[PDB]
This record gives sequence, structure tokens and C-alpha cells, in this order.
Amino acid sequence: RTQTGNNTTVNIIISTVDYLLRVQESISDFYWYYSGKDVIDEQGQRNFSKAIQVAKQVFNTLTEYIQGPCTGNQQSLAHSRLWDAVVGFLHVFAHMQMKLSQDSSQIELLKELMDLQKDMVVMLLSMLEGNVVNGTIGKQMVDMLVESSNNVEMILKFFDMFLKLKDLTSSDTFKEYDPDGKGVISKRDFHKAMESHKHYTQSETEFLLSCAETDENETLDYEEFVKRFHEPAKDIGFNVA
Amino acid sequence: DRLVINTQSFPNNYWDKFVKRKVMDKYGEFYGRDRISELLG
Ligand SMILES: Cn1c(=O)c2c(ncn2C)n(C)c1=O
Repeated sequence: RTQTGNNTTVNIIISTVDYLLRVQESISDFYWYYSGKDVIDEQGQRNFSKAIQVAKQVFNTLTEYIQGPCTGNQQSLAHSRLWDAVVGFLHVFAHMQMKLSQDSSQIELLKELMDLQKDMVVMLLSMLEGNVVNGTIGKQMVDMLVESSNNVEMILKFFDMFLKLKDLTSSDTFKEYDPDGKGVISKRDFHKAMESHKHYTQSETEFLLSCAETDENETLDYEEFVKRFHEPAKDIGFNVA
Repeated sequence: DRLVINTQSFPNNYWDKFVKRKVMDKYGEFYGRDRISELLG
């Protein structure tokens, strides 16, 4: 941070802060490009994964910058810019899950992306820790969050949907609903199963039914629809929780 | 008391029977509106 012993010095932490700012801006405009066509080619995906790896790595650096409770590091970070880049990240994620909620192409990058969210919020809580009364830096975080509160909604309720509907799918309109319970439960079988539950909105449950991916006639697997990422999503939501 | 659910003067010395319609409105839209109300009466 300081490098006191020499005549002159720099603060390299500010340098990496602005570097990831530039990185963030780049990824956001990449989203702005892909935000209209939404039929994303191989190329943008595979380079984008590498950009994701950059974001992962720089968050790893960031975390280990605040690996301990190093205070003046937190002070510089409190006066640093970076929060806006986080806000833009949330904005990316919010729409990003929805376009990435579709295909075998999507789910890899989606997994990396929700991984990146997890690492980013790990970074956030790791720099959080030094609070006492209500946390001046925590007040700052509240400002950032309830500022960007709207795009927080999409990701959190997406988590809610994917979590509670991997939870629902055990039985009592599911396993006895067919003889086997493999997932030969049809599309509208599960749809009216949801209706008999009457828990969620029809819109996003039928959106899930759109992401049921049409198992060759009407049916839908139990794990392979939701769980295989939902429990990763459970980990992620646990972190944010 | 699984056999008293449908009974007519159900709080015959307690309070009031409007609580039956009240919990119909608590639950019948979820599961069965005319089913559970008729299950009560
Ligand atoms: C009908 N009724 C009530 O509804 C009631 C009550 N005490 C409280 N409630 C609410 N008593 C004594 C009562 O007779």
C-alpha cells in the first residue's frame, strides 16, 4: 500500500482498482453488444470465459489484499472507486442469468459467472469484517446496495425460484405423480403441479417450463432441470445470505 | 376430531362460526375453495 522506505512511492492497490474498473466497463459493453441478439456464438463465449478468468483472478488478488484485517488497506478501499464497478457487475448478472438460463451453451459460462459473483461477494465480505457498531464502511455498502437494489431483485428472486423449485420436486405432486419418478412427468403435468402448489408466480414458473427444454415429448428430468446448478446456486445464495 | 370437522353447529358453546369462513379464506384459494368449504359446510 504505502512503500514508505524509499524517497517516492506508489499505491499499487489503487492501480489495480482502476484496472478492474476498466475491466468492468469492458465486460459491461460486451453485455450491451450481446444484449440484443441473444444468440451467442461460440467465439464470444470462449473468449468471454477467458475474460471471466481475468475477473476471477483479479478478485483473488483483491481478496488476498484484504486477506487479513489490514486496516489502512480498507481505508483506501473505502475511499476507492470500486463500488460502482460492483454495481455494474450486479447489473450484468441480473440480466445475464436470464439469457444464460437457456441452453447447454449457456450453462457453462453461467456457472463461471455465478462463480464470479460468489468470489466477488467473498471479496466484499472479506473487506467488510472490521465493523463494530454499525459499520461506516457497512453504511457505505448499504448505500451501494440499496442504491442498486433493483437489479439485486432479479438475481435474488431467481435464486429463490431455482432453490425452492429444486426443493419442491420431491413428491406429493411429483414422485407419485408418475409411477417411476424419473422425470417422465410431462410439461403441463409439472405446470399444474405448480398450480396445485400455488406458491410462485405463473410467469417465472412457466419460464422455468420454458427452460424445461422439451424432453422429446413433454417430460422433464428432476435433477437435470434444476438441481445440478441449483445447489451451486444454493452455495452462492448462502454466501450472499 | 377428524370426524368433527364437518359438523354444523361447530362451536356450539365456544365463540363463533365465522372463523370457519375465515380460514377458508386463509386456505381455500390455495387448495380447494369449494372443496374445503363444503368439507366444513
Ligand atoms: C364470542 N367470544 C369471542 O369471540 C371472544 C371472547 N373472548 C375473546 N373473544 C375474541 N369471548 C368471551 C366470546 O364469547
